[PDB]
Amino acid sequence: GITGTWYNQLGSTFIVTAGADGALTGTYESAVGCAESRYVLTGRYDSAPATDGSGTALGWTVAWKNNYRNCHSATTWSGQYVGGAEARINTQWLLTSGTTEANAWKSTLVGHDTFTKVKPS
Amino acid sequence: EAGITGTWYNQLGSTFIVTAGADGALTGTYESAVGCAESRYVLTGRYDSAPATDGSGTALGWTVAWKNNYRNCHSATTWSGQYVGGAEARINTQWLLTSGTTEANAWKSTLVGHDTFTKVKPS
Amino acid sequence: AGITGTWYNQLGSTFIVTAGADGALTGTYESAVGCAESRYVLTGRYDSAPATDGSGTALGWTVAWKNNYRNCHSATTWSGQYVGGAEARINTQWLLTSGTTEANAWKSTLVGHDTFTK
Amino acid sequence: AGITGTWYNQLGSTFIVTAGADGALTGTYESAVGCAESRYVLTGRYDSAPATDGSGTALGWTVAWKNNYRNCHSATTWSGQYVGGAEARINTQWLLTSGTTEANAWKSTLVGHDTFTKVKPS
Ligand SMILES: O=C(O)CCCC[C@@H]1SC[C@@H]2NC(=O)N[C@@H]21
Ligand SMILES: O=C(O)CCCC[C@@H]1SC[C@@H]2NC(=O)N[C@@H]21
Ligand SMILES: O=C(O)CCCC[C@@H]1SC[C@@H]2NC(=O)N[C@@H]21
Ligand SMILES: O=C(O)CCCC[C@@H]1SC[C@@H]2NC(=O)N[C@@H]21
Repeated sequence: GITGTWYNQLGSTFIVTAGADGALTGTYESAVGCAESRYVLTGRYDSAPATDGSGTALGWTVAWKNNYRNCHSATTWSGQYVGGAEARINTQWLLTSGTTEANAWKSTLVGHDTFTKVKPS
Repeated sequence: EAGITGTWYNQLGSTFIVTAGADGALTGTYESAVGCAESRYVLTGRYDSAPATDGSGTALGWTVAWKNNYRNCHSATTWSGQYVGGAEARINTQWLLTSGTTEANAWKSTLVGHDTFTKVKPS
Repeated sequence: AGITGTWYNQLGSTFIVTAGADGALTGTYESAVGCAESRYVLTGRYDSAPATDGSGTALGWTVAWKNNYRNCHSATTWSGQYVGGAEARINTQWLLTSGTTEANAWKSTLVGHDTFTK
Repeated sequence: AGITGTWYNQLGSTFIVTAGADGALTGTYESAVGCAESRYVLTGRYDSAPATDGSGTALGWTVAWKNNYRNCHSATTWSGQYVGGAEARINTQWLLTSGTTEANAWKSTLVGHDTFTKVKPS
């Protein structure tokens, strides 16, 4: 149930296909930051999750370069898909910017995004 | 020789074998020296294929879902960081390891850490 | 009067805090989850002269998970910001470090996020 | 406990701490980087009765980045463990939250890792 169009609390759009091989492929469009238009994503998910009520572990990466704007940064989301009547993907993320060695201590932002198939309002 | 493409090792002795594609793709295998993992796991990721021209590192990230034919750990790790070139080439990362959990156990689903990768084989 | 009070998070944990004029946070934490049993000492710091443009007040605190009931050999730090008003919130991210052997240090630290309501 | 003293991280920042009998950490922090200027107050907690199986001692502390010289409208928390041995170490991960508007809250928090030893930089 991972395949589809997802939205987070910021109103960003996460369009993803979950392949039989455990691959995630798609596009991400951020409502915030330096990003402009859709960016390529790739990731992985557990294609045979536990059947004890546990969620399905997954992660994906966006490098923030496309033909519109290169932000010289990359975000990875790590989380789990939680199935049901109102499906959710709950994630934590790390956004690393390319920095000088002197500035490496401030290279990485951390946050958390929750994704639903309904766009928040 | 120089570049992201190659075989990398972290401080734990894990092996990260990666090819950096022309269009920003990272593809390869990861073998962890620690945890539930056994043998090689598929990785995919992305990197900035046109980094800044001011001495900055190259932003990148990748994911391993910890399922292969040896063991399924029902977990996934993402590494986010940057590649630093030169004579002491590094990939410096922070990571998030999320385990599949029940909703009641979700608060303790995610480990955080940091891995530094070098092309030098451990001694 | 804003930060000072009793707060609950999404897990149902209880956060009792006094924000002093000197920038100090002092109080007790009781977790709804995990190894912890009963109230634990907290101490922390907050920006005692924040911006008023809609910007939150930066803060953080620590609990070492040792009391007379259970010693969990762990500590959590919460880092975040207080947002004032009738629906006041403390929005945090946290790091929970367990005492580990050097071999297990790679899996010493859990990360998460807690939102507190007054 | 071995925690009490002056510690230095990989950035050259100075961490002057006292570990009290009641589990308290008190002292000052001076960052070599960022908006911070001069010494800032810290407070924290540590496990005053750790395991005896070779495990580290869990601890954490907070600095709010306000002093008489500069207020950065930010706060860092370090969470980690003290590791005894030939060269003692405090290994930490940290979260640095800046006061932001609601619309900017997604980019409020930096994450990193600091390792402290008692070796003064030369
Ligand atoms: O500003 C940049 O460097 C690129 C855009 C980053 C947007 C971040 S990624 C994590 C968070 N979740 C979102 O949907 N957007 C922000
Ligand atoms: O135990 C698991 O759930 C799977 C193996 C996790 C290994 C982690 S990933 C982050 C860290 N870096 C490594 O090289 N290994 C550990
Ligand atoms: O299990 C332990 O080691 C001690 C209790 C940890 C409880 C954690 S702290 C962060 C999160 N927020 C809570 O209110 N409880 C959990
Ligand atoms: O820039 C600020 O907002 C205040 C100074 C932050 C300095 C950070 S705290 C984490 C890291 N470790 C250090 O010693 N300095 C930086």
